[PDB]
Amino acid sequence: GERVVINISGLRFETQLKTLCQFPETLLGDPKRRMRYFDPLRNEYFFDRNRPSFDAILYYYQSGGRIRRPVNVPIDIFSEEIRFYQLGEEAMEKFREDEGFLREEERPLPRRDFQRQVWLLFEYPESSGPARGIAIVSVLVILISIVIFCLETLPEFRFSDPFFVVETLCIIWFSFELLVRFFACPSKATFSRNIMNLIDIVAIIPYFITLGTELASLAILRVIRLVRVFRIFKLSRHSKGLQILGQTLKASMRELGLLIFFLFIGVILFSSAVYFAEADDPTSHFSSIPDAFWWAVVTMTTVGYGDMHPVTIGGKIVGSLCAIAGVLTIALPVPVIVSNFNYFYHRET
Amino acid sequence: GERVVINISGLRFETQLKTLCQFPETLLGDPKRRMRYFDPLRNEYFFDRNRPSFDAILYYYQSGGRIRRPVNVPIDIFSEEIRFYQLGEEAMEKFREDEGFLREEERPLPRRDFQRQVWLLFEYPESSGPARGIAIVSVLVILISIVIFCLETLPEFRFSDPFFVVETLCIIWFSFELLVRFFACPSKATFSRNIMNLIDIVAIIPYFITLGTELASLAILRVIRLVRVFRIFKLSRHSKGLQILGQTLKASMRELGLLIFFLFIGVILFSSAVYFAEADDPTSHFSSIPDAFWWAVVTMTTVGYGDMHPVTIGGKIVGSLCAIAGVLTIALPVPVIVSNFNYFYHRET
Amino acid sequence: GERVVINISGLRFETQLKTLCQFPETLLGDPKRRMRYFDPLRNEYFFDRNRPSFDAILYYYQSGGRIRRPVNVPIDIFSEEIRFYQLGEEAMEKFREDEGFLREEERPLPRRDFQRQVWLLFEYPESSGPARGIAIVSVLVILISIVIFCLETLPEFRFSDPFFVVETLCIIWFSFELLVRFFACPSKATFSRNIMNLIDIVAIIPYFITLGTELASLAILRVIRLVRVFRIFKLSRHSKGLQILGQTLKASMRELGLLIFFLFIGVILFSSAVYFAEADDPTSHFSSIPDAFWWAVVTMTTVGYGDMHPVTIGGKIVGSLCAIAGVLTIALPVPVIVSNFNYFYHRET
Amino acid sequence: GERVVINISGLRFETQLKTLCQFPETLLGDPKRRMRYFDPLRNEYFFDRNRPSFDAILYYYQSGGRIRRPVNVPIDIFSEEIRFYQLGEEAMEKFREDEGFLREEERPLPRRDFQRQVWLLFEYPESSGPARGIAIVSVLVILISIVIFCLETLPEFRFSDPFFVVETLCIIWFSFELLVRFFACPSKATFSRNIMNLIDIVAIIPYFITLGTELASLAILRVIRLVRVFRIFKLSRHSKGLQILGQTLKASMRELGLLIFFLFIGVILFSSAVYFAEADDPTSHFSSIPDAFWWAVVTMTTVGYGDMHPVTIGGKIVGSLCAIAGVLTIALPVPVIVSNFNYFYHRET
Ligand SMILES: [K+]
Ligand SMILES: [K+]
Ligand SMILES: [K+]
Ligand SMILES: [K+]
Repeated sequence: GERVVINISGLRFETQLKTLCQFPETLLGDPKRRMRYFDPLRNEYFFDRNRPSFDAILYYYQSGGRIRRPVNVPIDIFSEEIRFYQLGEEAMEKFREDEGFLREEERPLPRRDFQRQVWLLFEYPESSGPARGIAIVSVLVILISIVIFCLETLPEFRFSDPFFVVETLCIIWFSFELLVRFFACPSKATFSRNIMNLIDIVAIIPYFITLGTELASLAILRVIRLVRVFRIFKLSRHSKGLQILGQTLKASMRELGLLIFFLFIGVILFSSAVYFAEADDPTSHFSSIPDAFWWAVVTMTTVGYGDMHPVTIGGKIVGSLCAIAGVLTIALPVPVIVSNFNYFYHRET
Repeated sequence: GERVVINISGLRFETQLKTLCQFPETLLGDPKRRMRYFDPLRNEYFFDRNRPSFDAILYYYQSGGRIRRPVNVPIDIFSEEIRFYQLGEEAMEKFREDEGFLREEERPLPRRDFQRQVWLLFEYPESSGPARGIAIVSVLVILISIVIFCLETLPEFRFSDPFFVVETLCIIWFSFELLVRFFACPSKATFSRNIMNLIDIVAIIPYFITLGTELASLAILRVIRLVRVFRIFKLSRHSKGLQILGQTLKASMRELGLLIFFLFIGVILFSSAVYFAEADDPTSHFSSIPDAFWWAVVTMTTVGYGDMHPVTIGGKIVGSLCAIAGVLTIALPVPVIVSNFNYFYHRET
Repeated sequence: GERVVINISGLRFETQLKTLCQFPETLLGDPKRRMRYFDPLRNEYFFDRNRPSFDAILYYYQSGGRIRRPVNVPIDIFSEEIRFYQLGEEAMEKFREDEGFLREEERPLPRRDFQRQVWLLFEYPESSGPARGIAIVSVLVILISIVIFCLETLPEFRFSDPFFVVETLCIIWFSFELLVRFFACPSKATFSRNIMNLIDIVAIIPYFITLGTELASLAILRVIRLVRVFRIFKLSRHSKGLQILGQTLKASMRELGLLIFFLFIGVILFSSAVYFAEADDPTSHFSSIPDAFWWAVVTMTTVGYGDMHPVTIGGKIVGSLCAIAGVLTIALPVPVIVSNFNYFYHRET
Repeated sequence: GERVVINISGLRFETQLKTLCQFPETLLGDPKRRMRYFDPLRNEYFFDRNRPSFDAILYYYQSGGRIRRPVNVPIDIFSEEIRFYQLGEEAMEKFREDEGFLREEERPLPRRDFQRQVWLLFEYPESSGPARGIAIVSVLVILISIVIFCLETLPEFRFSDPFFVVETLCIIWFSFELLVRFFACPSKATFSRNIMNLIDIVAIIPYFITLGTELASLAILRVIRLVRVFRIFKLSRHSKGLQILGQTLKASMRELGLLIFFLFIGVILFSSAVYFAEADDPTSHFSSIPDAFWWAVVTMTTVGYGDMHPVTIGGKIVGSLCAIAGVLTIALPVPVIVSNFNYFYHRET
């Protein structure tokens, strides 16, 4: 009913009393808090603050709580000017969600102290000196493990085996680390759904199941042997770029389906267009359409080994079209992935 | 003649009566609708609304209907503030056309009910459960058809033929689907000009004409056989990225002419510059200028099979220039295509 | 001395009389032109125009002539609002130079009429029907000429020669066209400095000098023969993308020097780093540092023919570094070239 | 206590006296300087200046010194309007640091004159004609030196050696130049920490140590011989793009660690996934996991020599995945490097 004139260094704003009456916990809400700024001479609440930012605040008061930072007032000034009018931590968290970078999560510390000290030791390498010692010994053990996996397959080589002893030491360290992390955890229920620990479990299961099978088929001699390579992803816990890549390959999971689907269409199109072109030629490298898949996938991605290439004046035309088509399809859903990685990289820094 | 002062929370706007008299169906147009906001004390129409957005509204009233959203007021607030002053659905559709994303099309439903129910069943997979069942069976039939086209050409293989029986089943399903879509259509005239149905017709004509020719030349044994591959594009009806790609390759049809023309110039330039360089050498792979086309098109697009490469200290210079020139020409009209795909992808989402 | 209050729909602007007295040919300059807008009631020049645009106009009046379009008011409104206050064609051309797209050039027409009619016939294909006929016959003659240059070098082939007769016809057409363009020109002095005509001269000189030499050395049998290929650039007069490419490769002539210099450094670095690595090996493909240039330039540009590749566990490391280095150097000065092409392409459209 | 109304051409700003009293050396600070603008009629300090820029100035006066250029007022106007109110060189340097391009460094000239003249002669080629003569002779000597390093290793060739005499002349010139730069320097302490002189020292040490060893092992016959190539980086002193590249490869040193780490993960993943796939095949090119590193690094970077490629229907699948994975990883940290180069290139121009 009563009009409140708010003189932001000359810029007058007029509002109804009810519009401020929405929030009785803000600076303009309580009559007593704002009464010091009242000037009897012109009956206007004199402020000397930033001008282009009070408009957003007033719209907040006039919209029930919505806050939109105008692009004119930079982030710092608008932060200072949302603090001054003391809209509250709720409004500030709302503005944080609107602008992005929602760093409102807090890592929960174990209930007791001893277990919490274990946690701060094994996790958060920067917490303590011994913590960073542990977190560097557990990256040297991983590098030793990778070297012993890659070096065990040499032709000169392939339980007195030194490589077996090194692998057993690596698994013992992995087990000890995982046991400390699971037992001394704040909650097993939250621990269970965590990729960085499912990886640590998957990188140790093959060794245990191998010992069980040997102590007591072709699947457990090739698939398990390959699964043993997942210890390369345990190098994500002690690294930062890898977590960014994992979050990128999780956010942009549809623009990888597009890349694979576009490749699958361009292979079935150009391989079938180059086989039917070489059909009469007796010198052709392509015996059938499913044979030219290996040519289309190394032409569209512009690798081009040269082991299989077209050999008629009609397969050369299709292989001129295939390179341009591969450039167009594999570079139409990659920039989306690169923009999502750029966002997931510059948010943290 | 009379000046109307409009106090947008202190920000006064003064306008002539004639300027509001243009539109007698808006909030400020009818005197009775706006009379509730009139304040006798200062003779100004008091509003408590968003300030930076009323300027665009006033310019609308002062320009005969033109609307331009100022970049200061975000889309949501400006939408709320074009609703409040009730400019009309016409102005709102105009603002939608100005900002982009013209989602004003409505799918026409068949006149009757039974035919409309058929339509909602075969089209719009999300409409009904059986609708999504049909729309997934018709993607499995397509995948079976592609597998039978790609697998019929194996050397071990090439009407008791199992592959013929599978292909006949696929064509019968395609025919049944197309017949349901054409008969139970809202309008055959609008149905005719639709790419996604011309594709469905082109992917079934070769089978019918083959049966006709066999039941009763070299063209119908190679060109038709190749045309049978167009069933890979029937996988666009049951997919979303493919429609985006088709619209991209339709919007940016000049920046593909540029890519093909730039390739055609760089081939005729560098192949003719590498043949004349290898002319005296007896070991050269290039016998003539039209022979070095197959080297220039696999060098400029940076595939490089190695089957044909230069062999003098003067063809090696031209093959050092060719790679850099191919990078420069094929990556000068591709970013336009990628920006048009980015627009056609982020409009829908 | 006297303050002029200018009420832009409530937004008052106050200025000195001297500030408007700078320009006695504008709307606010002449007292008689602006006197109709004077309102005796409040003594303020009432306007109902766009508000956010009059600030730029007032700054123009207060800065001696400088004009800067504020990013708030779109181009169309600001154009309308620079027309209304009738700042002049001079100010409008200044604003055109500030915003870009300086389309103020006008093609000069020949002094007389007959010669001007010839010009409108041979140039400006869209001017007349016969003009477009000529401009399409002169693109078919060019394509015939390219085909006869590329097809004369076939092994089966290489003055009763049909190819000679076709080439003579092409040169006769080129000569006739060039003669019409030079004679019936507005100015030979301006005609001389024009690339698109220097190209037309260079594509015809080799034929004349060949006839002179044959009618009456090794240089005139290879270099001139290669120079004959410049008729591919005569296809720029009858094309639009090619002119954009030529202007791109003229504007960004320093970011090609960077590409060539970066390649020249990475070749001299990695070829010298891979030769010294393979020195003891007897199976190496690299005999000397200037021999590994042909490997470094097909690795850094990621073509990779495979004709020359490293063969020790120390040349394989350098060839792992070479691919990543080539990606980093040849893709550090290419995006500048692509942005200059994007500007030179979207300016015209 | 007293309110100062500042009429920026109608736009009134009201401020406390204390807010201007912060800075007693600015235009509004001293009462005498601002008294000429005081108007007794309305008691407001009349200015006719740019309107959208005075808000930033007022916020400067109200924030203790902080300055943020609003994006509405272009750089030129805001520069003019920070000069007018004479905020000071300190504020102007602060605004320069805020906007970027901190060109506040000044090259220190030697204390005396003769030594300063030497400096202006050897450095700053544009200072003097003889200076540019020296700075071009020292780029021809470098090019001669590179040619003699690259040409000494030819098979036909490998102290009467002409190549030795040319190399000795080059080193003598390098020594003379370095001696002049170090002796006639403003400060040896600042001279020591400078990359462009450490390079000049490293490109001359190998020759001196070679003469010492020969005048009076395998390391000094290969590693030193390779180190002799660092004279290619002495071509950075007499070039501008190279300094930009060096600053790019210094600023973005983490997004190269990402490229190398992503390559190291994708090699250990796909090489181990293609070796285990080819294990039973007797025709495989991969004998062990550390052997397939040379395939993964020439597939992921899409070079693809063809010397080693997969040969089973299970290694071909992994080599279809490897090309797409290499495109995704090596093009996820390259655009950061390219944006840092774009910044370091367009700052100087
Ligand atoms: K390649
Ligand atoms: K290749
Ligand atoms: K190759
Ligand atoms: K490539």
